[PDB]
Parts: sequence; structure tokens; C-alpha cells
Amino acid sequence: MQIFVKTLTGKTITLEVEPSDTIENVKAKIQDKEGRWALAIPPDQQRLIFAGKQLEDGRTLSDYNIQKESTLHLVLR
Repeated sequence: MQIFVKTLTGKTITLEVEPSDTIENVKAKIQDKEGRWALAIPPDQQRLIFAGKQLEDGRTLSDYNIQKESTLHLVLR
């Protein structure tokens, strides 16, 4: 499954994920794709949003009915 994430700087990144990937697993992937600048932002200070909802690290994409080609947003927390 492919999803897109909008980063803190508005750049779009494309991720390859399984439907039961956890939000934590998705965040690790985003960290690898993103830039050095973000090297200073701790993981627990960033949150993913989808369809108005704050996504919890331990729940899965499938828990939130996130389907292929969904766009998530990485925001401050």
C-alpha cells in the first residue's frame, strides 16, 4: 500500500506500507526520508493527522480506515 505524508515544511513524501503497519512504524519511515533539519525534532514532538483525527502511535493504519493513496499530515505536538 502506498500513502503520502505532508511534512512540516510541506514537502510530500511517498511511503510503502502494509495495511496493519502501526503509526509508530510509519513515523520511523518518515524520519528516514526527511531532511537533516528535522534531525533535531524528537519523535514524540511530531504527530500524524488524517481526516481530522490525531493518530496514536500504537494503533494501525487499518484501525483508522486509512486506504491506499491517503495523505497524512505531520504536525507539531
